[PDB]
Amino acid sequence: KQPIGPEDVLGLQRITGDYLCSPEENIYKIDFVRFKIRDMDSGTVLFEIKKPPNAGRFVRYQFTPAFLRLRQVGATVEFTVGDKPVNNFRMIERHYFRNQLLKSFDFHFGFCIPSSKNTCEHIYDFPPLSEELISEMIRHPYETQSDSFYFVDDRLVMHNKADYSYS
Repeated sequence: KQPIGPEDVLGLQRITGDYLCSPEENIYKIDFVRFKIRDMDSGTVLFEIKKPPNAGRFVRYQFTPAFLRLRQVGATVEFTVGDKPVNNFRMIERHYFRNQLLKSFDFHFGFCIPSSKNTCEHIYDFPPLSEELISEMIRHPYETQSDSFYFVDDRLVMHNKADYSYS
């Protein structure tokens, strides 16, 4: 599998047909152990989970119709890192509905402490979706999908996938 940089995903217009890297390429031993999202306009915790072939790289989310009308959500993530220093840790997450790009989020993690648990907060500013897109997304669960690409020093080290229901 050929090497991937940010420029190779920042212009994608469809969900990838397969994972762009193998689990072994995560040489920094980055392991996400907690994920929580809060609606910034209500303080409501929309979702939270703590860690217990896709090898845990695919996740299915069950959200509500109201999620599609949110303005901003804050995601709190906790992850451990191995002994190798991690510099320029970045995540590019792209969402699509039936192969139509909805929004791409580009986040740079703060300084990552080696050999320990780290915490980061990402602010997601949601795109204002058209009424027809919202109706269709509610009507067709799991046809909304995302690719989350993780890079360390401009090299792809992790690739996760997900699909969503707003029913």
